[PDB]
Amino acid sequence: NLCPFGEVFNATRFASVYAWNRKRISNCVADYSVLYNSASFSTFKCYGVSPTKLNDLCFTNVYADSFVIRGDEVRQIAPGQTGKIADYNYKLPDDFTGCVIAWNSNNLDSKVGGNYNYLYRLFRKSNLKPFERDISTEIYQAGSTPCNGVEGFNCYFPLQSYGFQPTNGVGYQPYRVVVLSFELLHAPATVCGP
Amino acid sequence: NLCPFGEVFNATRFASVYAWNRKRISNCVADYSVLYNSASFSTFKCYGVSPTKLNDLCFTNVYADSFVIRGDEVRQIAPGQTGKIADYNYKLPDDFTGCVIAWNSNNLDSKVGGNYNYLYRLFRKSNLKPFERDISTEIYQAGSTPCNGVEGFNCYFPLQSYGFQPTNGVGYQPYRVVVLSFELLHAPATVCGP
Amino acid sequence: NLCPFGEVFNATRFASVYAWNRKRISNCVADYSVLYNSASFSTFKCYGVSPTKLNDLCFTNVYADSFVIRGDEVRQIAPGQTGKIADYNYKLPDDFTGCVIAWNSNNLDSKVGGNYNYLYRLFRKSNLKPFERDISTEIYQAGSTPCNGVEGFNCYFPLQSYGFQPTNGVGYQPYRVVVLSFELLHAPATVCGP
Amino acid sequence: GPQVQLVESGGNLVQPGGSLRLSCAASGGTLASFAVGWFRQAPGKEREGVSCIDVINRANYADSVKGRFTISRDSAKNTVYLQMNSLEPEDTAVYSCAAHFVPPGSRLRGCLVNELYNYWGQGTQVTVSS
Amino acid sequence: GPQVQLVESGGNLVQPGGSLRLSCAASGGTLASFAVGWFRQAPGKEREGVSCIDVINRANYADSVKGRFTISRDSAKNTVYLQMNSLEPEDTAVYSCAAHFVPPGSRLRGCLVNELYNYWGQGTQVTVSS
Amino acid sequence: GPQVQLVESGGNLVQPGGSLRLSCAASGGTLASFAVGWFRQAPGKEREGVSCIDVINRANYADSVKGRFTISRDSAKNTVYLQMNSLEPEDTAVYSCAAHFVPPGSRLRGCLVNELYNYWGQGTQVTVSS
Repeated sequence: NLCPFGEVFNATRFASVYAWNRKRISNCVADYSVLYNSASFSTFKCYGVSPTKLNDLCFTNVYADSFVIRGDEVRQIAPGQTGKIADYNYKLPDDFTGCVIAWNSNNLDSKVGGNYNYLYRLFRKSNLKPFERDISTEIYQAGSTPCNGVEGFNCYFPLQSYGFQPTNGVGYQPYRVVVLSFELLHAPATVCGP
Repeated sequence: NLCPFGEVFNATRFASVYAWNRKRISNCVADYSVLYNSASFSTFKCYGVSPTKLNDLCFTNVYADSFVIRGDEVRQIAPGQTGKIADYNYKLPDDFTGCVIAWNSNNLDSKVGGNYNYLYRLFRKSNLKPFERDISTEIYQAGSTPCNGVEGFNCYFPLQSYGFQPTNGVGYQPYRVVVLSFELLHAPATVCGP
Repeated sequence: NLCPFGEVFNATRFASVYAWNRKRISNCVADYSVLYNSASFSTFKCYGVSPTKLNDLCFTNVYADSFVIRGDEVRQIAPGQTGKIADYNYKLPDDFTGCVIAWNSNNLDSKVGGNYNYLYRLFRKSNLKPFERDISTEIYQAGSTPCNGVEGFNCYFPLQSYGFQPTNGVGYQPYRVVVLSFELLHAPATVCGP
Repeated sequence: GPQVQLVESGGNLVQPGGSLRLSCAASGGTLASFAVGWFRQAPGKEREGVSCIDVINRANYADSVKGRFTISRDSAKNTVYLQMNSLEPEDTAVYSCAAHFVPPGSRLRGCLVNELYNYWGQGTQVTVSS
Repeated sequence: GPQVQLVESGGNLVQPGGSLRLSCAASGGTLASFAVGWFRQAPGKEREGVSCIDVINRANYADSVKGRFTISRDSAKNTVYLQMNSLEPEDTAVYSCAAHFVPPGSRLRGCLVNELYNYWGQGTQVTVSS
Repeated sequence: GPQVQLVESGGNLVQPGGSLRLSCAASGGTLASFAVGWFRQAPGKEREGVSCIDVINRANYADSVKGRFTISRDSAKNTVYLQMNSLEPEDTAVYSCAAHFVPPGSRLRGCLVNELYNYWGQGTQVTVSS
């Protein structure tokens, strides 16, 4: 009983970071041999778990949050980090047990005319709790007077496009990120591995 | 404190199968006598429970799922089944404990010109987990060429209309289905009956 | 370590009563004597509990329901009440446990031309169960001929606009209402008094 | 959208015998709370009511358009439609939308006898010519 | 909407060499279950098919509009568009929309050889003049 | 789609003194990130700017249209509107929409630089005549 990790990583398209997609993974035998075969992960950062012994570990449930950001922002997909991505789109908890994995997707998510389909939340009055998804598009209030849903001066739409051209600098290029959150309970583990 | 079974069976509108409706039934008296009296049921199959003892059993919670499908598809509303409905629209677990009730609704859901308002999902990249629900309208990649949110060759809209006309074969007439799901937990029961 | 009621009371936007908003309150100390400090409250009525004992009670969960209604309709936000709001929009149980808080909001939710953005449900086939929420827009069948989703004679859109003008009588002026429902289950308490 | 506003659509240059459907999309509230009436102003003539509809969806038409026009309601889109059939050059006018609120008790405001509306759209032009 | 209904939009008075995108919005079901065809009727001439699209989104065009028109599908909006480029006065006509249901077994009902459609719109008028 | 596209709508044949609200709908991204400008092009003359809006929603108007036209944003519909009032025969032109991406590091970008507009619609025809 395999795990559809070739569905999360080898997905044709990924979600926008403000609406990061999440997959439920359990009832399978997880293989990290596929991860060893891969040779294009720019980031390979594991928190509170072994990046080696995970083939021996067992967990109750596994969650794979997948989204797309730019290389400058992959720094923020980390516990205790701040910025536009961590505060308003995808926040990681400090007690994060799992790994974040990203890779350069300029061959897929960049077009010569500029790919603007990947969005990100630019404005929010509060900050997101860990693993919180905000898909609202309310008119953000940036000035004194309320907006009543009308766009104008200091009353802005909260979302923004990224603009992914191939000729961009490495810092401003699309980076698909997949955050594997290893959840273990007081319930016997359903995800294990060989 | 009667369980609102009439709200489920005698509803004016029924959901499309891909967006199947669900009402939780808890903390009430389930009088299944109303289902015993009716003679209009074309299908009445209970699994893991005796159909004649419903008035004598207690459950933690009951769920009533309701939708509309064709006649030749009511057989897919059973545990262990396959097909477009069972795989892509509404899926029962193998250990299902409940009853599947269905009846012909040609006089309600068929129109002379043809009623096309009931939809079903025709394509999906993977099969549904039991009781999963997919209401997305993302363009389905039928081939290996990406779609990028555009319909074309091998890039199909995943939903489809039924086409219910009163002169159709009985296998293509509209049937209203109610799936009762008896939840058995290691807890005090809240739905019992007379 | 103190319950953030300000997110609920001092919020800039309030939901329509038919689509009433709900926010959960947990993992904090609820000082209700500090909440009662706002002398702007025209209605602060608790049911099933003594108001002075509030700072000496613990509950499993507390829910904050907020919405906007007319002035003379606040009398319906109480156990055992009937009317358009109690029957079709927001319904408290007979054995309700919590407080109903309300204040005149004519300065915020009224415009000189008339604010019609706050809605309410006018027709419904049955009354609401306690804490039931109906945001559907099914064409209400007032006559005997079915509507099939088409508005016409005896086939009415179920929702209706209020119409808040600052020169209305105090009973037709907008009021904002917060209900703090106190829930006791067989689970650890998350809200307590100081 | 704090204030109620109406916007018309569907205007076009058409031929005699053709047909048009005009839309009246409302904003800032439920149009199902409002009586809606359609008007037309031809060049040189006075403004003329053509069709209206109650909040209980009773329709009425001017004698000059009876049997040819149909007013209808689609409150799911906050819209009231006006289907115009068998258009003649005398129909050439600016067709404008108009609304006024109806309180639930006074559920009779709306009939074309109540031809004093509070909110107005900018109008859409229908030109019928060969 | 218990019955399928098609509504065309986008008709305008344009100039020779201009462009237009006509929309065919469907109500009462998914237009993705239907082969959609575009027809035009000029004054004095017969009704003439110009373009159609399969349910597998194969497009066909009349020889008079090939290379200038593009039919495309937007089922998310229950719509089929007709992009008209390089308009000429001969393109002046009422452009109507038509559809017919395609059951899942017979996934060939659609090609312009299947020019017998069951549902129709009232058509939108396109006038090309200097 | 994979690339940003713009489509204009709302053009019509209107009368002197009439009103019109054009629309500029966007695809392939959120229009809130793009500076949008409206352009008109009378036949036999070079296209001239009409109005434009910042990403922070500051408006600019050509002198010929200031006092009559109103540009506004509606990113909920991914749209920029152009409300035209008191139309006169000199306003007859194809009204085109244009877009230009403003990065979040250049948010105070002035709206008036015409030479930066990278994406263009096909234009909707507005004809003002008696």
